[PDB]
Amino acid sequence: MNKEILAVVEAVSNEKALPREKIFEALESALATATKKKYEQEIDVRVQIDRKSGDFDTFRRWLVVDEVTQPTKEITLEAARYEDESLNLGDYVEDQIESVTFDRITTQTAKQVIVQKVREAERAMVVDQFREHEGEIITGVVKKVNRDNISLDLGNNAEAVILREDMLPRENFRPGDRVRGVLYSVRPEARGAQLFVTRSKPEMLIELFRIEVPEIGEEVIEIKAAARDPGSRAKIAVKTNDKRIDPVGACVGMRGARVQAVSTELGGERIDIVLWDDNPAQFVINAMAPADVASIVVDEDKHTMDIAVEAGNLAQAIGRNGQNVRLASQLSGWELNVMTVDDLQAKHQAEAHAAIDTFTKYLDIDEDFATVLVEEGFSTLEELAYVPMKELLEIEGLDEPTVEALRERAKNALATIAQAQEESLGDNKPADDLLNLEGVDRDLAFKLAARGVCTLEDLAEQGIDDLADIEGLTDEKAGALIMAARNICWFG
Amino acid sequence: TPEEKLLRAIFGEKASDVKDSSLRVPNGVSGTVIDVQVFTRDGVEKDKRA
Amino acid sequence: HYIGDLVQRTEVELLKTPNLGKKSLTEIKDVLASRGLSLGM
Repeated sequence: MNKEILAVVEAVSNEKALPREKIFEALESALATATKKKYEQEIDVRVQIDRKSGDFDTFRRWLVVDEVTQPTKEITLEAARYEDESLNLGDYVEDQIESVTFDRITTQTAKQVIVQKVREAERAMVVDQFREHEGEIITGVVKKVNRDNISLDLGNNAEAVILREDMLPRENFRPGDRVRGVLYSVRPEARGAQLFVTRSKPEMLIELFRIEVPEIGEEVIEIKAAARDPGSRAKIAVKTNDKRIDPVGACVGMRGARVQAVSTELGGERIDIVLWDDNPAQFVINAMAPADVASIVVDEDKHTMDIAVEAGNLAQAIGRNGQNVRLASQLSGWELNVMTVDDLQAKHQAEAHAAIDTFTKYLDIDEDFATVLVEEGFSTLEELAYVPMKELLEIEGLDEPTVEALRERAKNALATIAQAQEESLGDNKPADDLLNLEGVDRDLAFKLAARGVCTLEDLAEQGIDDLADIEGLTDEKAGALIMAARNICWFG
Repeated sequence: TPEEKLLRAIFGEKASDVKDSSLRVPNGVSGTVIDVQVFTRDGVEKDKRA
Repeated sequence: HYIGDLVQRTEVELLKTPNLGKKSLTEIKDVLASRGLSLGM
């Protein structure tokens, strides 16, 4: 009984990483609340449990305060110091009170307070205690399978959840099955499942490789990127700083044994392992494996890459439903356009012809001179308008006067487009008319003006129904713009 | 829900996980209790009403 | 739905409604006035 009380408190601390002191403070508060419930008159109670015997004394607590608002629970500092001169503001004055008999009522109150720290909070405590598992591949037993989630038991009253999106598409779990997964998020749902576990996200692949490949766990090989189509195919990019180690060979292992162990845990998912390169073009060539790349053209401004392949390799480069190009694009971060060598040449010829037509039309130059500008790498009027004068002067046959004239023509061509944007659309002239209505860009102002709504007054006179057919204008956005127009025209 | 393993700290006994319930009686009849008999097998502690 | 709902709304509230122009607001006032009712009762 005496030692049993202390042993029980220690068992609560061990159950869900709690403290003997924190368990006692809570039992004291539980017993105070149980005694206050029994007491008809609501009076503050202070319970103190002896930490060696498990015996407990109950008081009529009197919160020492400066100004008494509740005479049944509060006492003035002057009155408290009349009984004990050592008391300060915030201390408690006591009164010999009969301790509540520990019936199954108090037992239910106190054990629930202890369960609030050793059952619900035990879930959160165990997740935190296992700092490695929180982030790495925790192992759980399937407790319950629902339509939308799987509840895992991790032990120690910790429950985790795998959501339907967090499962592999072909996995079928039964109650009692053992499941591995990455703990990717810890929230605050102590009562229930605060732990979120994934098998579908890329982190599951990374951590499986960390466990199966010692050289990744020892930080000798680094995984730089991972792209994944869960239960079908993945790509990982690996780098090493040690020139004596082949990072691809280390991740594959003897006869593919390591990559096959990871693939088997992922339900037969195909894993491609590629060498990370610091050159984006070389890295994309590696990411496109097993398809052979013939040439790459990089568009840095659009963050896109055109990949030419032999006509025989086109189907392999795209992959089933575009899976290979999509995984390569997700792994590189680049948008990847896969075409034949013939199609790439036809695209470049069409772009060169469109650039020549644009330059001939807007710069008042001959086709021969427009061709020289495109051969020197100029494709846009913006490049010609803004590029450093030194690069334009490196072109054979350009003098400083001709470069200045070409730049002035390029800027004026753009100023002619800006004049239309200002008036015809609504960037300056109609910005204070058709686009005055708050929630209308230059494009919307021109769409309004195409319906005969040319002024802020014309917009204030419209109904939502009159504007409902304008592409990009929702009824709510139409209503907001009409009200903004009315506020300016009728209430300004 | 309230783990009755921490009972040793509060209640005592051992573990009150056993369903606590007081034998309550059914309905259909009113009345007035006129006479109560209590018989005790010898050796058992007589309570205060016996 | 009812005339009693319409009569409680203010003119400023009706102008916030979708597809409600100044012309339709004047029509509603003229019709309510023909029945001896006003907006905002």
